[PDB]
Amino acid sequence: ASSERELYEAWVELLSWMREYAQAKGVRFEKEADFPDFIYRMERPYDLPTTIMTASLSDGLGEPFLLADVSPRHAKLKRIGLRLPRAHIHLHAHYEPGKGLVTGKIPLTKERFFALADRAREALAFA
Amino acid sequence: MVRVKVNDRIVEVPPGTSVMDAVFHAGYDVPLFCSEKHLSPIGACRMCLVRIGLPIQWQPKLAASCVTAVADGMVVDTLSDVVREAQAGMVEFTLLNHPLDCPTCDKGGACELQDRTVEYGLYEKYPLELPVYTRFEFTRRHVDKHHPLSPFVILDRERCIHCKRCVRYFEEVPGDEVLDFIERGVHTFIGTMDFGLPSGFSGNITDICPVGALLDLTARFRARNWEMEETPTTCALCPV
Amino acid sequence: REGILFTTLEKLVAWGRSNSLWPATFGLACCAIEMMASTDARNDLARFGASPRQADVMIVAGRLSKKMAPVMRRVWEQMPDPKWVISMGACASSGGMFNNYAIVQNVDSVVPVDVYVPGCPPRPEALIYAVMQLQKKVRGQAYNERGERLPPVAAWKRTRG
Amino acid sequence: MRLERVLEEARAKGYPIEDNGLGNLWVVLPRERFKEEMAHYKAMGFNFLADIVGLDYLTYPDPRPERFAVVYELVSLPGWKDGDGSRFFVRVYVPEEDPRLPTVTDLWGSANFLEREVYDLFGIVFEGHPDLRKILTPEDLEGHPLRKDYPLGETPTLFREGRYIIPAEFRAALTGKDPGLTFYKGGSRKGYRSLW
Amino acid sequence: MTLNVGPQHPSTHGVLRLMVTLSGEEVLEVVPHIGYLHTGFEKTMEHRTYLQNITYTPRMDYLHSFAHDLAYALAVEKLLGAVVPPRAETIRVILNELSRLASHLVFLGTGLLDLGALTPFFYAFRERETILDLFEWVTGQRFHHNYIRIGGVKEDLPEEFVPELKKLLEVLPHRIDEYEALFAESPIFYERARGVGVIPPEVAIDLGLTGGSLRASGVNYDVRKAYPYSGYETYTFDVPLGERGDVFDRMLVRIREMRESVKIIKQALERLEPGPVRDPNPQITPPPRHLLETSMEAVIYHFKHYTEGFHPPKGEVYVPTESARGELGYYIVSDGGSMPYRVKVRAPSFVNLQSLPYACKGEQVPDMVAIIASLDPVMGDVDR
Amino acid sequence: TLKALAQSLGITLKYLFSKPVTVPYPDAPVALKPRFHGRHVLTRHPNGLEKCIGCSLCAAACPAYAIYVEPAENDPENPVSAGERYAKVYEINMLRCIFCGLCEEACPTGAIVLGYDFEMADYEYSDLVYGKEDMLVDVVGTKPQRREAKRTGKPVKVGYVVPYVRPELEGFKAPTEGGK
Amino acid sequence: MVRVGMRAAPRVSLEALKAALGGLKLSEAKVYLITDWQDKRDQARYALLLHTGKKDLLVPDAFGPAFPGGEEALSELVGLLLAQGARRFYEAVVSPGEMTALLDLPPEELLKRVMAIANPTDPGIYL
Ligand code: SF4
Ligand code: SF4
Ligand code: SF4
Ligand code: SF4
Ligand code: SF4
Ligand code: FES
Repeated sequence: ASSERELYEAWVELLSWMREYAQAKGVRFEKEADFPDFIYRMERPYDLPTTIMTASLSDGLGEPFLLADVSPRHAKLKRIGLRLPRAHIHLHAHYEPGKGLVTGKIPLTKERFFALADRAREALAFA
Repeated sequence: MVRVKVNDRIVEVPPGTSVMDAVFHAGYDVPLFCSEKHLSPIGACRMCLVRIGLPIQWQPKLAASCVTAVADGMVVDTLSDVVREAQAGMVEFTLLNHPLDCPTCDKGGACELQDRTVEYGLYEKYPLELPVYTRFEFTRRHVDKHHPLSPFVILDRERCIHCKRCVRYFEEVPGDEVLDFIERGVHTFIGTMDFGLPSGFSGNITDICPVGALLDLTARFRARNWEMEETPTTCALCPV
Repeated sequence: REGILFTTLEKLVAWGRSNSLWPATFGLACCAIEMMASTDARNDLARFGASPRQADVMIVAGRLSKKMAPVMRRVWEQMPDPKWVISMGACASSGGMFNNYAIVQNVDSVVPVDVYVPGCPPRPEALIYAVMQLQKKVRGQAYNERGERLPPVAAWKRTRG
Repeated sequence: MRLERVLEEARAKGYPIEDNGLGNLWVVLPRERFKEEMAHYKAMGFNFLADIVGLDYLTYPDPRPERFAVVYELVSLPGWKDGDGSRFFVRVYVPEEDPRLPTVTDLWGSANFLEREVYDLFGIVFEGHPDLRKILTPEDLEGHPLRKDYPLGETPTLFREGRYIIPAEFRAALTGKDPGLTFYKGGSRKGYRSLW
Repeated sequence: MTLNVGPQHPSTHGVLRLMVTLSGEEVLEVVPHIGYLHTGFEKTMEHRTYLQNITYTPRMDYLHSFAHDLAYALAVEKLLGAVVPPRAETIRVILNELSRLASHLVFLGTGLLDLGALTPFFYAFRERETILDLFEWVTGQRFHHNYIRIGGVKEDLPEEFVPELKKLLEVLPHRIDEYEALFAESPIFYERARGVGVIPPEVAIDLGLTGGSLRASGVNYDVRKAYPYSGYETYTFDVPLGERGDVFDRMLVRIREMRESVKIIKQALERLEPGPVRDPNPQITPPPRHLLETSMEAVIYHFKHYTEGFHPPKGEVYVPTESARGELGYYIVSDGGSMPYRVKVRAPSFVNLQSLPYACKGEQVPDMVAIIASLDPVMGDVDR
Repeated sequence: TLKALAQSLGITLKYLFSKPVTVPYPDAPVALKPRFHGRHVLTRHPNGLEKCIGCSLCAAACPAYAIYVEPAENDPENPVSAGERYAKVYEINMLRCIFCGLCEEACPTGAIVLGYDFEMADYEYSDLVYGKEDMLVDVVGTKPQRREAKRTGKPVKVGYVVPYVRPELEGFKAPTEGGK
Repeated sequence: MVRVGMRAAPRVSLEALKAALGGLKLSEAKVYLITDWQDKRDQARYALLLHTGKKDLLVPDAFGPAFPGGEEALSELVGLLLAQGARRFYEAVVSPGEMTALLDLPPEELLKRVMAIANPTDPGIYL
């Protein structure tokens, strides 16, 4: 559906949350990758709310403890995922209309994410 | 010497020969990622796959020519419709999760992936049919990108095709396992818990990498491979 | 007397020349055919002579072969003095797309260039721009990128010899 | 029909026959039989002499019999007396250390300028020519430009602050004997052909 | 009097140098001297991609350039075994013939001026301008258009090209006739050109004068007919001819060629329906620009194609084509490299010239000018 | 054939009394076709981000070798282009340039795209090697044009008009048609 | 081929050249000026290769305004070629990087490269 659009908007949202946890703890955030379908989009039109495909939270050493990504505008079975490096931890965010952003049947709130990020920093982050 | 015939031509070739080398020795060719000069072949990237006969008696499944020994009076097929189809296939599996960086990639003009892909890839299916480059229409593997491993060495985990070349190298040649794969399946990636990239030999992996995963930081973003004037010389820094 | 030394008189003659600028074409390649278009639209210029003797402006239009250089040399020398050189197109101006044994890699080697006109071939209206350049150049109305005012005649600046 | 009479003649006398499936055909005569055989060729009804094309194979990846090879193009005009439309190449290899070859000037006056060009650009001297004068390359040019051992003669293309490009050090494109930028080249980049 | 008609002066056209061995008002023998335009493509092009060369192909015969484009494109396609789409082929015949009308328009413009007088250069120039506007419309360039591709052609035709080709296809029949009107009934020209310029067919054949200055002396050979290529095999096609080769007949033959060319333009214009425009084989043709933002294979192939280019099989190849100056064709030796091993260009204008010491032998001096213009050389093709 | 002299004159007469043909550049602006090959332009995305990711494939595509691109790494805080890479130097020697547009055609991001300007004739060789900051979509004029327009303070008028600008030039403002 | 002079030292090189030419008549000689950079003669350096036809002579890059009092040296050089009746002057353009390597090559090779790249030039620009 046009759920796609609300998904990209929500993706922008999640990025915002990453940036915040980043400043809060004095621990590095990084924009990893932009959209090929924007970069290599030439004259072609681009309506997406941002141009950004991949991001992360890195420790002092720059090794990431948290990773986050959204599907390109043109891919089938669109998802946004989360991955914890080294920990074999994979999470899949969908979007149910009216409810909000969900992992399967479980609502994904900002809070849930901040807790996951702190556990991540304290466990995984080397410095 | 052991008598081998590759495609339309015949070669003398010493007994312990890799089928790949008997191939190339006959003046032919075959995709090559995991295996490396001075490195253990392990049929890993599975690029070098060819056909072998031993009497006309063809073996059932394909030999990785890199990890196959050669036997006396042996036949090797590299141009068959089925072989080229298979080669194209492995190439497509490799290209399956890749990042899309060529214009912006430092591995630039000379990438074993780029060149192997353009050599052997997209086998001819049968007119001016309008064909598709890409079948897979799902989301790619996205990981950590542009990560400095040492003041001299940079890491893109997305580009890595999981040949064994760098880790293999570290254990075999210098003997410092400061690099190895981490998780498994498609999730697998290069990382280190020895942070400096300690070895005084660390920069060679930059040369070995068939792709741009491992690049040379001192020369990052300077010019494209073709664009340099390249001056072959000898290093006067020490007596070797 | 070269058009000089009364503020009224020199300006007067200098217009005379700029607006009179009398092209003597020196065709070489496809560029010459792109100047034969310029012949159509033209209105201080396109009467010729054609004979070199009779003209101020030399238009080098085309690839100038190395064997061809000493020729163009004398044609330029065999022009009356208050004379200007326009260099037309890439082959003339620099070595162009033919970078090699055959062709002069800048015509400025053999004849003093006044004005350069890029393109392969340049549109004719660009050559009008160049003769307006050279028009306004000999009026002493012309400047480079460094801030400097440009002399009416280049080849008032080379040592002949 | 006059072409068949050429091939049938070449097979008996042991003349090798080259063929590409593009529709182009060659006949290589030895040096000896060349002058006379080709005299016989004009005599055979060959109106028109199209080309003399000089070839320097020095840098060609595979070896050939001799370094330079010349190809003449003989034809019989289709709209003339009885024209087949029979056109074909006759190739003659020539030694590096012996750039000799008889002119067909007597036969065709076409042979006049073309053989001179092949003299200018390659060192090849054509016997019996009315006038072998240098044709194309500047009077005081030394040597023979289009033979491979002779520099293309590039000059750097020029930019702003100490910035240059040396084309031959800039070139992305590879020749036949070029390795390429990886460990080797296979496949399409060792040569490719689509199958119709 | 060995009179020395110089390199560029006095109006010996296109930078030729002529040693007219001449006592009196006749002409003994002209000893021709060329080489003044020698750019050295055959070497330069050994240093360019097969794609890169397509920028160097139009540049030799700059009047009928697309005949270069066509010949080279074809010889390579053949050599690498590529399949050219029908609409591309049709467009290539249209452009070839339109470029021919351009070239011819030029030839007779200069001819009429060269001896005789000034006026009709301008009308030919007007029609040529409509043609050049057509070329600019489709290729973005006046000439040297980088359009034809080894697959096919660079991109498709815009909306506005069709309407404008018709306009000129409408005026031209009346128009070509107007040029003809002045000429065929030649007032002075008849007593100027009819006698001068002797061409025996046998010597034309002996010296190898192929280029449509051949049919003016009564030999019937056209490459579009004798050795058909781009589907000229399939057109309603008239080949004009001359009686005894003089200046006059050559001169009118090409004018007839212009209406027949226009008839080919109309004919091909009729047969044109929507489709794709170049051979999709990625080895041959760089990927579609839109999917550079999606496919891995796309990006790889884009990068590779525009840097290295492609490698045709080891082989030699040649294909013959018809320009407005005669037999044209590229002899391409490929070594399986990204750049041709060697490209020798069969230059029609170069072989056509062996018959000028013959042609203007015994002719007048004022006529020795006219007899040159009548032979229609282009020096870029000659020196080269 | 005596009659011809007469008819010859006649047609010319017809043509004298027919007045019209020609365009008086620069006083009347030349009409250009939309695909014409002009002064190179670098283009930007809606974001304002430059299309140029500085990959120098325009330069590799170049038969005249007229394009020099020194590459560079994007600054996370304040970015230039959409990748991690952009063009630190873009020089084009107009004098070296043959005007194919193989650069544009090679260009992966639709960065390098030939423009509409032809009034670039200039007095000095090295003034003719254009840099990036002479080529961006925002710029209106050629070098001598702009320089005259500053030393005069009289604004630039280009001597051309087009029916419209191509999709690939998006952002490039030009005098068009009666669109204005 | 002989090689005289040394890089970047105008007056010594000029005095030595004056010594070496002698009563040699130059009417059939060809004079090649080797330089980097077509446009800017103001900061230019110049090396010279003289092909007399009966023997060749190399001078490194010691000439031009690039070095102090160098301009007057190049000017007197060309003047002196002109006096002995040299006529045919040529200009050769090399990369700056080339210039050192070029003159360390063997005589024959260097000379063929020079004749291949050299552009006919007006002697007057060096006066
Ligand atoms: S690793 Fe090779 S294929 Fe991948 S982006 Fe870099 S150059 Fe392209
Ligand atoms: S980083 Fe490179 S060398 Fe190491 S396994 Fe990955 S692809 Fe092979
Ligand atoms: S600049 Fe272009 S149009 Fe002019 S002579 Fe050179 S190739 Fe021909
Ligand atoms: S138009 Fe052609 S010559 Fe000019 S920069 Fe582009 S590729 Fe090079
Ligand atoms: S203009 Fe295009 S081709 Fe050139 S460097 Fe920029 S993105 Fe790459
Ligand atoms: S090359 Fe043999 S499997 Fe990697």
